[PDB]
Amino acid sequence: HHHHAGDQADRVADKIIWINIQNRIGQFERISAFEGESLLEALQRNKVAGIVATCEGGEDINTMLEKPIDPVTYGPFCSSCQVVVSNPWRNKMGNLHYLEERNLVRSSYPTTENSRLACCILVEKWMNEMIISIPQNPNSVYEDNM
Amino acid sequence: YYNYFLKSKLTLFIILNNLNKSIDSIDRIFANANWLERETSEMYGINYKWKIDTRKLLLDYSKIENPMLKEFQSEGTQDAFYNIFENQVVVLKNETVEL
Amino acid sequence: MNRSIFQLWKPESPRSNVNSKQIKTMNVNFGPQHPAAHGVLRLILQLNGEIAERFDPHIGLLHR
Amino acid sequence: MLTWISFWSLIFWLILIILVLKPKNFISILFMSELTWLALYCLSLLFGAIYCDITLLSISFFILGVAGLEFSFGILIAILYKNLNESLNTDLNNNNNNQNIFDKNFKTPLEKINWQ
Amino acid sequence: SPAPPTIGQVELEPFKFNHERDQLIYGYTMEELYGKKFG
Amino acid sequence: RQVLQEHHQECVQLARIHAEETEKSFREVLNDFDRITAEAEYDHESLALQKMRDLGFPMEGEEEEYIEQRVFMREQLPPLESEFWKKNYDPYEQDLFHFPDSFKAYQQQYKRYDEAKKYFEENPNVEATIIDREFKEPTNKKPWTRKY
Amino acid sequence: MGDAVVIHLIQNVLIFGIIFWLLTWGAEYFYTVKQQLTKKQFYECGFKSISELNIQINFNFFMLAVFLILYDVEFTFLFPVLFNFSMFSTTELFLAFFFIFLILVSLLYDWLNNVLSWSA
Amino acid sequence: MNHYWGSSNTIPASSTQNNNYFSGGGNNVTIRGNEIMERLPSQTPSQNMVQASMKTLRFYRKFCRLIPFILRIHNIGTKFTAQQAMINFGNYIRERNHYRDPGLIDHRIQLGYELLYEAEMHFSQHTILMQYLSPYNTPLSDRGYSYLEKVKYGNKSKFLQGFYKGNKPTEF
Amino acid sequence: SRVRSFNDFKAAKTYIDTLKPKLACLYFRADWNPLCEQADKDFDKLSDTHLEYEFVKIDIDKAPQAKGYFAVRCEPEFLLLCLGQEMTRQTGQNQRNLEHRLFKVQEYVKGLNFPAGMDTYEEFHEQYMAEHTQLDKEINEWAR
Amino acid sequence: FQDNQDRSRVETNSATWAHNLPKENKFNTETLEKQEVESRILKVLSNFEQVNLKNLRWEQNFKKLGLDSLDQTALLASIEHEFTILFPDGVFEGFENLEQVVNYILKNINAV
Amino acid sequence: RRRSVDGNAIRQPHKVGTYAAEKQRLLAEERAKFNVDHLGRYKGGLPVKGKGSIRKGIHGEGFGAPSHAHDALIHQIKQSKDTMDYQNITNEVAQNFANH
Amino acid sequence: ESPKGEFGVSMLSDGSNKPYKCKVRSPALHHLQVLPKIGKGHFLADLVALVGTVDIVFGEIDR
Ligand code: FES
Repeated sequence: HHHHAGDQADRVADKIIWINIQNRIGQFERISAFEGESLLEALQRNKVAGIVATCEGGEDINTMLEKPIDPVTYGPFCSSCQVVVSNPWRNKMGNLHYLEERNLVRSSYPTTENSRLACCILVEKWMNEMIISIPQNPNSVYEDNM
Repeated sequence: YYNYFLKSKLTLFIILNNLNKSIDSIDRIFANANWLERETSEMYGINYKWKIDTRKLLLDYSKIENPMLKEFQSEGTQDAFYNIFENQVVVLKNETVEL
Repeated sequence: MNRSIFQLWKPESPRSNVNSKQIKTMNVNFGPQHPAAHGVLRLILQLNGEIAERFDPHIGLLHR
Repeated sequence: MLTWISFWSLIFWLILIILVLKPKNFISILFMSELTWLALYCLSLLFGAIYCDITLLSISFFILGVAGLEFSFGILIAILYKNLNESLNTDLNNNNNNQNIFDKNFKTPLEKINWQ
Repeated sequence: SPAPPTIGQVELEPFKFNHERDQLIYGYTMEELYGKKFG
Repeated sequence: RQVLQEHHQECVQLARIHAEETEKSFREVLNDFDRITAEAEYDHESLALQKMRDLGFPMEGEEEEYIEQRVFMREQLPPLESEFWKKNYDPYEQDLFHFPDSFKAYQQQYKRYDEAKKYFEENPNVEATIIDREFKEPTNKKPWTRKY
Repeated sequence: MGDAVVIHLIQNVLIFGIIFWLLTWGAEYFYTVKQQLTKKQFYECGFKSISELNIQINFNFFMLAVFLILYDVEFTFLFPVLFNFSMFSTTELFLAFFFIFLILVSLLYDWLNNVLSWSA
Repeated sequence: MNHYWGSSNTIPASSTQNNNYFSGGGNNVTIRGNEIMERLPSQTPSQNMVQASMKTLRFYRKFCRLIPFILRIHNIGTKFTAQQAMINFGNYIRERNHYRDPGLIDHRIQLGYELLYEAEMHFSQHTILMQYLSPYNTPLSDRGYSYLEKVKYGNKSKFLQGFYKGNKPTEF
Repeated sequence: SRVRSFNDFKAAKTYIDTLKPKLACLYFRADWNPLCEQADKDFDKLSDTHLEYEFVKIDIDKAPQAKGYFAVRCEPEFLLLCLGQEMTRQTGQNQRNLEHRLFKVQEYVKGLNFPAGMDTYEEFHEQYMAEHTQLDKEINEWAR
Repeated sequence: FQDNQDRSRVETNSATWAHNLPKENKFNTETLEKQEVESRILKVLSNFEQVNLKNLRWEQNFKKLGLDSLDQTALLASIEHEFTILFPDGVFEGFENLEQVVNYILKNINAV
Repeated sequence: RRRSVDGNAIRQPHKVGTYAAEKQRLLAEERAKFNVDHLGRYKGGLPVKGKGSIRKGIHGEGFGAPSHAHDALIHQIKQSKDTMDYQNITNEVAQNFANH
Repeated sequence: ESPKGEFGVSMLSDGSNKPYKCKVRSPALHHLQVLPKIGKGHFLADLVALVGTVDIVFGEIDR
């Protein structure tokens, strides 16, 4: 920030991160997110559809959002925050962790080569105008429809 | 139309002069007007705009004409015979016998 | 008797595969050469379980 | 050829094995279950003939009722498969690859993975 | 102007079912309103 | 100014709704609480039955014997001539004015509209196109030059 | 309930069917048929059928079939008791009455749920 | 939507599944619908020739998308290829390109859509539907061609060729 | 190796069947595609660098039966068959893609461990015939 | 040792009786090559005899090639039939050149 | 790039005589009918009895929850009760065709 | 009042020996237009019975 004395507050619009997403109805919808928020958090705030979000971000301690990822982290807890990122965004993201790959591999619905966990995705300034798609994630248990 | 409340008969006559012969459709108002307007369009070419159904009613399949018109002759133009070269019914020009 | 409305109605919801007609529609036709079709009607009737669902009467087969 | 008891036991065991051998279709499973129940009834009749026991022969009616209950439950379950959006061939409901299916192929229902 | 009395959309129907008949017939009886029906 | 007027109108409407709510008696409040409690335990079938009752559907087998008189025989209301006198009739879609240019390619090609408008303005009256019936050899002799 | 005599009778029935087939061949020997475009096509009151194998039904009698199977099982169970009713006892009468009451209760419950009618 | 072109009027791929255990879908753009077309609402009034042209192009594309199924179902693929049928239909449409009345264009489009649906429903005979899809000036590819006129009337002008044939019967 | 060209379907089939090549690269060409000359030059050039696969060149125009046997949907095509069994195909003309596919095919063929006696050459139609007998024949009998 | 570099498991099996050469990934996201796309487009263009395929510049206009909507939409429909893929209405109306059409076809993973 | 009041950056509008501009105005007007935000999100309004989370706006009534997604298919069905000018090729329709 | 209902003829004559126009309003056409509205919900046998009870003569409808 480095805000000085007497300076006026900054408009949140200057910190608005744009995500163009293909929703399960095949709809191009634009979501706005704040820096540092998880993709799952942004989707929940914007009420995006298609993401079951069974684990609601998984564990709260030593989460995958922390940088660097701790070796004692438990990784994702469900397979519902599946989002396919664009080629530039996925290239900038990098390679999925070992636990991320292990969890994404054991998914009932088919996955894509650019599939990443929304709860494991962190908002970076590089992700402005980021393109994502949200194929319909699976439903697991009897309480998933509750 | 017939009004049972007044027990009378009314006849609305609409004059059409546009070359397109397009008029509004009362099918969405009166239920019987669907088939009636379909037959009217199929026979005279009165285009019922915003009609419930524009499907053909009585005209022969694969035939595009308005026989109920002052221009159309009695015999028409197309007559169907049996094409042995096709082993089925084909359609050719109508060569009719005249009185 | 008891209420059986649900056992008689089946509406279709937007993009709801369950609410759609989840069966191959038997698009049988009461064509011209049928004993009960009166000879000059082709009543294309979408029938579901021997119960007519939709009607499209091809008429004009005897238009003279 | 083989003695009747040995033939019946071997047939029961082979039918139990073949119940898993064929592909995973619910209707085929129900038919195999009916065949197995009939084979069990036949085995019970043969045993009652061998030992001359009234209780052994009494099983056929109970076996028939149990088989009918199972068949009705299976028919009801198969009828429910239509609304569950699950194919009768259960192998098409799993994304795990298998060499038994000649034409299995599943892809994500999207147009372009990388947009520009 | 005074508020108009409520007019039901279920009302103004050519026929009344059991529920509509109960709704309209509140405060009275079937024989009290339409008379006794004989067989 | 339009935003302020809309806010004022929304405030007026909210005040009307609240006054409709705030002027309830003890019996009305108890009935509302009981309705909330019943809605907490009313199944989806119960909600569907409530909607059908609001729609005048039959509530018993005897009434269902002539159910078609209510659900089916009820003809739909005719549409409005204002709806008939419309401006555009294209399918509804999201305005891809600020969306990414890759997604902007999926919108309706308005450039074709302007080009066709220019073409039609330039071509108000056009002579009939005559497709010649003159006999000619086939362009693809394969139907007559195929050996196998 | 059948024997080798019945087997030989089935064989003789097959022989009679073969004789009928010979008669059919002899009758067909006096006819000549010319192949037509729709000669071997489906007869659908004068038009080409819009389906070949996709002929599926709604199957609205599934509950009826299941109840029929259950009732057949119950009737088969009741049959042995009535087959030798001459030696009926108090316990036998009680069991028969219980079975009859159970069948009646099942039928009433099936009717009580309106499950005996076709559904959309 | 509740229309013959609606998305929900698609035959399920499986007896219990629409498309697959992971997603739904069906084919109705290039094939027939699940149920019959109960109603065919009239086209919305287009006040602009641009809108009329857009509607005409949409109708042409829709007809082209079903040309394969139309040819395959009628066993008339031997008469001309799918591309050949498309070219013949394009020539036929170009024959009526002189139209300038939006109402007439809408009526013609509605009639053509109805005729195509009738063809899609196989209500019309194949030998009659071949009239629209036949080549304009070339022999049918399902039968041999004779160049007797091209050889005898070699380089002969149209007037001379017509004079040599005769416009009426020569006996009466 | 070198590209061996055959304009007779029977001659090409006999030549292919006699050699029993472990890896066969069939360059099927037709005059319809204007880019066939570049494909022919690429096939001739790449025939030398990779002797592991026998390069057989057939012109579909002069050998109509070749298109039916090879199920060539379009031309020019490069069909890579392993021991007579279809392994891969290249539908367009691309030297880099063809070379990468050839290298991948060679690596995959080397990596396999065929059981003794079951590593014999088979005709290209054997797989289609077996598939028809296993799946198509039963469906056809059940239907018509 | 739990080697994080080994993400392989039983669910990762990608062997099929259909493809002789094993597929790269379990997801069959195989896009068509530009060469195959060009060959199919060349065949489709050869279907309409009014254009010369030998000197085809893929970025040129369909009208310059000699195609109106009667030909351009017909060519697009033929390409769709060959590729068994349906272009969204915006894509069909906005396709300007053969190069753009080829790019759009290559981008689709559902193409076959 | 500099951004306007909204979160999207400033972009030059279409021409004055543009059919694109006319279509944008018509789309905004139709969005006002179903209570759709400028980004296409069902916004808030006055709560409506028996409509769940759906509220009532000023120029219309919404078809979904506050800040929801306005489905194009729902709007098309609601506006045109049964009118199908053409089998419009939408992304969902293309996806269904691809699934088939 | 024909047995099937009101059968009407609307004749407009321009003074010549032949009427300028002659439309026929057959009640059979009206009965045919309402059968689908009456046929909804009925089985196949009920549909056949209703077709019999609709009193529709195909010649009157076809004209
Ligand atoms: S919340 Fe479970 S996958 Fe992210």
